[PDB]
Amino acid sequence: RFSPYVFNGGTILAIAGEDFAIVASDTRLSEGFSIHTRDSPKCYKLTDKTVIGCSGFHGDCLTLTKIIEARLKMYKHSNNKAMTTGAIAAMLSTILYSRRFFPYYVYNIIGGLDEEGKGAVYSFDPVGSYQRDSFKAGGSASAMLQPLLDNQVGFKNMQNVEHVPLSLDRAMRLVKDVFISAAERDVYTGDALRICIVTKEGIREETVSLRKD
Amino acid sequence: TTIAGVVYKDGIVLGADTRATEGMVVADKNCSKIHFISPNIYCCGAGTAADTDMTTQLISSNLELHSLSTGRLPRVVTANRMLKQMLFRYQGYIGAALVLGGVDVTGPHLYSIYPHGSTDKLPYVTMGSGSLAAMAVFEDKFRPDMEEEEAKNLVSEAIAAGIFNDLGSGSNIDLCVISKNKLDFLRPYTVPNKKGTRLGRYRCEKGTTAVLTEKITPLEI
Amino acid sequence: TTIMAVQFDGGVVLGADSRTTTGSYIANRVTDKLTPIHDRIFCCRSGSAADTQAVADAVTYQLGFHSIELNEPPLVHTAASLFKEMCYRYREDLMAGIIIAGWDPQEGGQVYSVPMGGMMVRQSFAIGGSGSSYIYGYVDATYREGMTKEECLQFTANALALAMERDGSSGGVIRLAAIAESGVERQVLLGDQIPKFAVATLP
Amino acid sequence: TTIMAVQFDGGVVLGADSRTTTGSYIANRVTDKLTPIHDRIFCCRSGSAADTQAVADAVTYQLGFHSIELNEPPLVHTAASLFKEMCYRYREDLMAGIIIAGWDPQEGGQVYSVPMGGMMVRQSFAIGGSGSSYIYGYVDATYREGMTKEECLQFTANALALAMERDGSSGGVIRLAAIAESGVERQVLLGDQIPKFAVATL
Amino acid sequence: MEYLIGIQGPDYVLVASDRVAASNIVQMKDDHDKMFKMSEKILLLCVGEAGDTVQFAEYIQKNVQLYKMRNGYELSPTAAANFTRRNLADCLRSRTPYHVNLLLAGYDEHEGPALYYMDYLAALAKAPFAAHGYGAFLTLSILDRYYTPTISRERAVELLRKCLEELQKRFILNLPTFSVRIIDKNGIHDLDNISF
Amino acid sequence: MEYLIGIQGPDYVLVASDRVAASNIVQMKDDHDKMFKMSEKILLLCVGEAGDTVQFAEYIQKNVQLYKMRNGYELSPTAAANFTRRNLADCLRSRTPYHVNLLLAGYDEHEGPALYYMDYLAALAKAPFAAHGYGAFLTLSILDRYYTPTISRERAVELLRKCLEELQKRFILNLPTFSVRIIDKNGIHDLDNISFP
Amino acid sequence: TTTLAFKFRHGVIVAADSRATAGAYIASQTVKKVIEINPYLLGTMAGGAADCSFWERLLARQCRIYELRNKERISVAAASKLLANMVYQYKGMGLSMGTMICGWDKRGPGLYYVDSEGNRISGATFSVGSGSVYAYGVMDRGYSYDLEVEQAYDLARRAIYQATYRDAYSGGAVNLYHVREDGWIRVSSDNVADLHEKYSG
Amino acid sequence: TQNPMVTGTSVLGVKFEGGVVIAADMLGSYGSLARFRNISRIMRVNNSTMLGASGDYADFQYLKQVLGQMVIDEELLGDGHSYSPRAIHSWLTRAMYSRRSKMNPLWNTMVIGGYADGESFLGYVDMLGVAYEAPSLATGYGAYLAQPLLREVLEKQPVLSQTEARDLVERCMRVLYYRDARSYNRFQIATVTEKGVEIEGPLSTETNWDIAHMIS
Amino acid sequence: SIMSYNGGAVMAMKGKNCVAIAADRRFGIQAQMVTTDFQKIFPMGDRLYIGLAGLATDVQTVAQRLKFRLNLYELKEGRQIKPYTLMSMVANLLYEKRFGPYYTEPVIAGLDPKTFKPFICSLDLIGCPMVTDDFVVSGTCAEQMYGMCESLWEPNMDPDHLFETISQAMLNAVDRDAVSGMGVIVHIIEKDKITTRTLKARMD
Ligand SMILES: CC(C)C[C@@H](C=O)NC(=O)[C@H](CC(C)C)NC(=O)[C@H](CC(C)C)NC(=O)OCc1ccccc1
Ligand SMILES: CC(C)C[C@@H](C=O)NC(=O)[C@H](CC(C)C)NC(=O)[C@H](CC(C)C)NC(=O)OCc1ccccc1
Ligand SMILES: CC(C)C[C@@H](C=O)NC(=O)[C@H](CC(C)C)NC(=O)[C@H](CC(C)C)NC(=O)OCc1ccccc1
Ligand SMILES: CC(C)C[C@@H](C=O)NC(=O)[C@H](CC(C)C)NC(=O)[C@H](CC(C)C)NC(=O)OCc1ccccc1
Repeated sequence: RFSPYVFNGGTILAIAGEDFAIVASDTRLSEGFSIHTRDSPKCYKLTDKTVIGCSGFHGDCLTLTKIIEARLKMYKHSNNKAMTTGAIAAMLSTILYSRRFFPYYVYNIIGGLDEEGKGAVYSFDPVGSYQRDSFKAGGSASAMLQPLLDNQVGFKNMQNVEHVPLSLDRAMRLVKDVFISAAERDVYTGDALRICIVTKEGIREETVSLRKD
Repeated sequence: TTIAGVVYKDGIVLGADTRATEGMVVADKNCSKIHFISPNIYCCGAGTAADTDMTTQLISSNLELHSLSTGRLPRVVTANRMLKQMLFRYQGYIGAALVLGGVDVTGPHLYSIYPHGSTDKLPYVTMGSGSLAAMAVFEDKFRPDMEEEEAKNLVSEAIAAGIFNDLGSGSNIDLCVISKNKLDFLRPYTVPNKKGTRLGRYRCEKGTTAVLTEKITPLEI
Repeated sequence: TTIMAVQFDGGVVLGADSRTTTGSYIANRVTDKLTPIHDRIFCCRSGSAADTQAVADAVTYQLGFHSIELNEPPLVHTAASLFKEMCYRYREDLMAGIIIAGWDPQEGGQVYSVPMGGMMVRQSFAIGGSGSSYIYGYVDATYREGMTKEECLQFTANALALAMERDGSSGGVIRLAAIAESGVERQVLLGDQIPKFAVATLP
Repeated sequence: TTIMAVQFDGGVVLGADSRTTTGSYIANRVTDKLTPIHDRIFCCRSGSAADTQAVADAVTYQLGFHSIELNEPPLVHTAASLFKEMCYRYREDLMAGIIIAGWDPQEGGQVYSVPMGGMMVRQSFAIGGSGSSYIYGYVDATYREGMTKEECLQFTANALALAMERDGSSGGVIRLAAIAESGVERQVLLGDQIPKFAVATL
Repeated sequence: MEYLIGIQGPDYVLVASDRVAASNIVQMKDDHDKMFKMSEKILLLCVGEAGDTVQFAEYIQKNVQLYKMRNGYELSPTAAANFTRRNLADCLRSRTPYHVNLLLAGYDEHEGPALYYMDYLAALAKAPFAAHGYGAFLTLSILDRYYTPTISRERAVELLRKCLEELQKRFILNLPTFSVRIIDKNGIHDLDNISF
Repeated sequence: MEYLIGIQGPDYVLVASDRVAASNIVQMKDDHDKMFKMSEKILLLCVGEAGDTVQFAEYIQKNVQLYKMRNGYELSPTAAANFTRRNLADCLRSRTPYHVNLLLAGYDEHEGPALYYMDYLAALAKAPFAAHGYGAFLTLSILDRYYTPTISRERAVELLRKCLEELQKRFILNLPTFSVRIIDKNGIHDLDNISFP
Repeated sequence: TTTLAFKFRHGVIVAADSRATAGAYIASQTVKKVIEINPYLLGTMAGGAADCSFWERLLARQCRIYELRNKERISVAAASKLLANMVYQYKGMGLSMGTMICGWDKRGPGLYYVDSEGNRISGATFSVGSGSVYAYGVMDRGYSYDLEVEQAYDLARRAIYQATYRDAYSGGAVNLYHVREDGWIRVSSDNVADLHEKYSG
Repeated sequence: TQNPMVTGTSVLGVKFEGGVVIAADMLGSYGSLARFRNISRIMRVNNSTMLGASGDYADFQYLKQVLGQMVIDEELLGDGHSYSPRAIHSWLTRAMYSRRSKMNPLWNTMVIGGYADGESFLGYVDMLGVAYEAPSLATGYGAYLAQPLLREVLEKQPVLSQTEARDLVERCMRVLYYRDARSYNRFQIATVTEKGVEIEGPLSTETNWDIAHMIS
Repeated sequence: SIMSYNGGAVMAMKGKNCVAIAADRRFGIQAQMVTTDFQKIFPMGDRLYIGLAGLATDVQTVAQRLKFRLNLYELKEGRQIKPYTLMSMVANLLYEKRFGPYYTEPVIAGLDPKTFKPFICSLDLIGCPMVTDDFVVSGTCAEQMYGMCESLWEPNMDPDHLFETISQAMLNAVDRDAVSGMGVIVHIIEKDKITTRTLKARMD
């Protein structure tokens, strides 16, 4: 009769560095074989030091983001402090699990600076399980995006390679290049890439353009 | 897949996108969906790709044998009757949606053939996932007896609407212009979208990959 | 799809709409549902487009061989009987409903309706397809015996117009053909020509 | 079941067939599908008999209390609005399509059709039920603005008669009611009285 | 799958249970005890769906132990069986139904030895001997052929061994060791496990 | 449910099979032999659906025997495995498909010992050691841990006994007796059955 | 997922693989499948990652409240029963959780297996997960109560490695924890790739 | 509404400098049948915003009743505050998602167009609760047919005049009439500008059937 | 899916005058690895090779059936098959079973017999032939391979560079697929010589 879920597409990537956290997403919202809009960013700025990326059913994403924003205000009033990136991750795991019987269809990657100031990337399954990872990719193109990050940021399967700490310039170049490659082979990924960089000074958003085909 | 065709004053213009998709992944970025049925007749193919290639190739071979026997240029109706009759017996199991356009002694003719074997002869036809998007361009801007250049522009716009507004269609626009005196197969007629430059070059160096065993067998030339 | 045939003295008038739809999308807005099986015999096609076109082509070939062999103009009943035989034999396989109307020297204008299931009936007026249900009352009340060729042409157009307005599947242009000893005259009615009935006006 | 209501200047004409059928068995061959919600407001009922009877009984109780409290004749729109709320609220639990036709002093004779699903629309003429599909073309072609009550009675009778012949579910006697400021007059047409259209031959 | 057997002699009730707890294809434990000591003279043997057996049996054990604390006297074996049957029957039509097949063995000073058989459908039957599990089909006949109302406790152990020996030779499942206990006027007495 | 294992060493193939035949909850036979001798130096061990196992193996056995009679020389183990794979795969899409898991063991004088694993779907893989049935899941890990390509025939029996001992300890099903045979230059040799009781 | 635990003379050894897989995609190779409920108690996670994580974290919260309320640490038997009771309430609702609660308490070294089905059992040796069958055989063949600590550590590493080689859903690194009377100690985290070179060499 | 009954077809929205225009056909269809042909599928929520819905008409009538009541209540307060087009859009997304979560969806797809604070707003709300804002929007078959035409013109000229937007809507409405089976010739165009919301009806589209003679 | 039952990954890349084909070596019934030495790449014409991924039975059957046809073609024609012709022959074999298909997706890497021009091609289960100027990937880890190849591939790569690029893409992509892996074998096809190398891969 009626199906409660739809796949709106989209891919989200988060990369963590010693002084920076990069959360990036495509701007294409799609239903079936059609594009609803080419300007929907899937990256949302939860706090000064944190950004969340959401991909999956759009209705769940909008509901989850509004609930997370509301919960952040409630915590700030009670604890008189902003929620930390790790605390946001633990709260999100509980909220996602609360709907275990009727799951929120969203893949969430939380990227932000930690209390020490190092970049933290936390990746969540739809039901709620989360793990801290140096780099993670989510959404329709997660399968295409991740192996390149493992090879380049990870230096996996590479011998006689100097391991050099990731730099913002290299990380930006990698985020843009993996997304152009995904646009070539993913129908739901394309139009534009929004890159939000979390640094001690603040969060800065940059937009690059992917294929409109 | 967006495949479309129009009949201009002196002939037929047939257009198609070059994107073949397996699941949601793009399998091919340069697929020729316009096939040769005969020197004067060409068919645009949408639906299961293997079914479309085989259906056009069998009909093209049958027309070639028929043309050698007749000693005359093939007529488009013969291709439509052969294509419709073959598709009907398969009962829609062979999923080939085909736009067949050609110019014969009788004149310029365009037909749309469906997998169940239904055929419609029309001035302009669109087939595939982006067919509705292409039809909207054709309804909005189609005039009978259009000139060849105007026809090429309109069919390209219809194919482009499918590429941009349909996830299934994409990559490039290929146009075949068929007229009594001239046939032009233009591939790619236009390249609407291209991949961005690679900002950082991985350039994996020699010795990066560890090899457990190596065997070199010389081949004499 | 609305298809209608009305018999007049010495002739038959055949009418149909022009819409072919896959779901709620119109693939063809100008489809011809009247097919010439022979010189003075035509069929209106309803149901699957592929099934109707295939059956019509087979009957045209069979009736053509039959006429050449007998060296005589074909009979409308013979054309209807060939359609009934194919339709009944493959009734499960084919979703096709056809109305066969034509002129024979022996029986003049005859309209035969072969509904799905391959049954053949000769009727003074025959209507078929999705829109037929909406016009059943209009056809019964309006039809008057002794209608002239012009009166039958008006009757068929007015009925098809009503069905096309109330039916999603029926639509586009009204195609009309009149068959008599002289020959077949075909007309297309579109836009202003299509009969217009006032809509209710209570905002 | 075929139910038809037409609005003439100064009032409304209501009509219905008399057949209630369980499967191919006609459980009641003389049923009254036209029922009085109030003195000048009536409802034509189509769909499940139990659902139509239950909603009609509840709305008559609801409308009557409202009229007594307001000390005013009830508006035809209010009867339709009360019917619309019941059908929309229980659209999953009910299979009832109804027509509300009545006369009120403020807006005159009015016909409101509440189709299944709880939509409410005001129509100059309304036809409902399985028999309605057969007469849709006739009602559109025959209807003329400015029809008198007598013309409206004939129009409703002719349309119901055509639907009854075509529909197996529809049939039986034709029940016609005319509502105006003067009052409600109900007539039943049976046998030869029912309008006859010649059958085709040869 | 899991095997339970009981033999009621003139002055005693002898009960044996397979000691294997198993996952889908692998035996997780070979020392499992499926016998729950409800009271000094009452043993409940429970087999059935995972989880349901431990939860239901423990609930009955706690209630029987509560009766002793509250009244200072133990429930009769007949009363304990009836309390179990009522609880299982109430759960049968409840949203939570326990799939438990049980044997209750007990000694009452007034009524002597008693053995009760209850299926998942909570039908209670007093029996001279009864068994549960797929192996019960193979062993019920051996008990039927050699059981005598006046059988001695030593002979009953021999008869039980014959049924266990039959399971090893014909049963498809591996049930290497069995837990043997005897209930008497003196009380429940553990007996050496029969092992193969 | 039925168990087959093959261990291959430098000059020999050691094969063992469960000896139990069972219907429903009862083991009807404890002496069943699942090993069919295709030729003097080839054994095919078959586990699978009832009837299908005997029909497929007997047909392959008789065809292999016909090759010796018609040509005067027996097939190589590799040729026999390829002949079984072709026949099973041909029957897979046919109206009657055989649900048979087969292990083929043989010694060829020219190419030495061979062990072949074939699934019901008909995939043939040459393996140093292989097992079939639910028992394989517990047994294969022991073989991977203790198998060396140069293992002696005496050590191979020690490995086989360890694998079967685990089955007694962890397998839910009772498989008391296992038939053991070896193939070498001399030919197929029966070895004493390993019975845990 | 392969997780194994055995009780020996010097304590309880808990071992685990590090692979989390969505379908055939290997989403994670660094997952920690052993949760530290308290300085003396550990919990093993197998089955759905979220189900085990939420329920074991809930048990950890209950265990801390027990310690604060009663001023004494929870027993391994009590913690195992508490997890069994909570999962049982949701029985038949699709939770998939296989867990081993391993700890040292007043009674001594303790190992219990708790399942979403509701099984709660205590044994010297237990293995849970897709690769449990492979781990069980290697562990069973080389396991002895008198094994020395170094010999015990090797058995746990070998059993996880052989299980990873055979099982697609098992892989990553072998996380080793040893429960001792003083408390649990993390022992070693070894990639199966590094282990493969050592064992094969 | 597990099963829809009388339903409406595509609703088209285009944003122009100084306002938004939404167009809808005036027909509600029970399956194939064109049961009610004079119904209005466009509603004026307040002077700032207007709403158009495609899907069950009964659900739309309930939502119009709830939305109309809310606007009447705020007007009574006289605070000087008003519901902005975005606020009405956010309320609709919350309402649609809540009904979807209860597995009782309102079977409607709605376009919200409003002009407030000198900025034009066009929004889309689905039965599932999927919601977004775009320069041009179309529902049902409009997304497949009209949206490609609207998007192409918008890319060539990002900012459109009111006359250009009115022409684009009429051309797209003609395409739907030609290729949508459930479409109807009579249609209404609603415009929201600084002055307010104006609904124009019943407009009709001239259609060309010349291709009928062309086929041979 | 039926394809995921036995698993498998095959890919081919094109170099300046060389082609390379690589495949995972794991044979598994489902979650269990039966063998790590399975062959998915089969020599067809000395400088022409076909890699087949899918059901292991189908991979073996199509290779055996294709060789039967190719061996007959070479004997009757008197010439080694051209790489394009092999694609046409395999497509005909797959289409013959269109209604009940062999569950294998073939990738062909070869050098033209006379010109020595690089050729790479991929086909679907029902015989659709796709020819590419860069790389063709088939298997359970196809999306992962496409991502690695699109970023790593560069035009006119020398044979040593082609080997490094195909290896890095295959190793990292099989790392992200549970049912593919247990070693990778890479063949570099050059007119002068064939270099076959087995890479060091994680076994898990
Ligand atoms: C125009 C054709 C050349 C292909 C075109 C369709 O219009 N685009 C496509 O994406 C086709 C058609 C499909 C959507 C029905 N989709 C596909 O998935 C492929 C195309 C690759 C082989 C290159 N066609 C195909 O037959 O492979 C998948 C498949 C396998 C078995 C049965 C049916 C379909
Ligand atoms: C003269 C008439 C018989 C032609 C016309 C009028 O009825 N045909 C029709 O209206 C019928 C409608 C009916 C099947 C409910 N439509 C048709 O027969 C077919 C629809 C297909 C789904 C089989 N029309 C059509 O254009 O088919 C295109 C197609 C064919 C196969 C797959 C997908 C799409
Ligand atoms: C008074 C009229 C509103 C009744 C008229 C309307 O069409 N006929 C009906 O309502 C139904 C048929 C209808 C469901 C299509 N006809 C009937 O004869 C009966 C009522 C008799 C049992 C007393 N309705 C009926 O279907 O049986 C009762 C029932 C009701 C709902 C579900 C299943 C069974
Ligand atoms: C933390 C441990 C308890 C996880 C451990 C236990 O088995 N290892 C595992 O492999 C478990 C078992 C699962 C395949 C049934 N894996 C998992 O739980 C993985 C979690 C990843 C998506 C992050 N699968 C899962 O939870 O599904 C969530 C999901 C739902 C829809 C789409 C994609 C992913």
